[PDB]
Amino acid sequence: GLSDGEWQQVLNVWGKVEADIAGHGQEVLIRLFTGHPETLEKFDKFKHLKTEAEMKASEDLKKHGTVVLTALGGILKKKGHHEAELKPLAQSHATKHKIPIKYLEFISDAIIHVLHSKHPGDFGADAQGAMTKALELFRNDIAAKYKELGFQG
Repeated sequence: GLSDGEWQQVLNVWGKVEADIAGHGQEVLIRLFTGHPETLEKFDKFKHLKTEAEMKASEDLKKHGTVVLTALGGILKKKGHHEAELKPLAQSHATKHKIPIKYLEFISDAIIHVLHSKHPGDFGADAQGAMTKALELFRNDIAAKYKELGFQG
């Protein structure tokens, strides 16, 4: 788990995200899709996006970014008491969306990258450590649910 102090860092960082949730979510998704093109293929509604310019110009992608980070934010605000939020998310992504767990590692790295890119010098080592632990906890709890389902992807 995270300590009190670690959760406080996570949620302080998350205030950065919340000041521009769509812009952060867009940049996270673009980072994921350009670094790991296999991820894009899982999105029927973004798989038409051929270039980063088109990605950056898609208003639906920005909208989706808000959906994604709102769901994550609400989970992080539970400080690990997230079973009801996180179970359905896990099950949806294993059964419907067919998303390998590995893709949660990719997006965790993307979030760290984007935070440094948008907040250079304002995402220090303690904050990074705390956010990394929270994203590990998130994916670890999703992986437990994937194991229940047998789901590899």
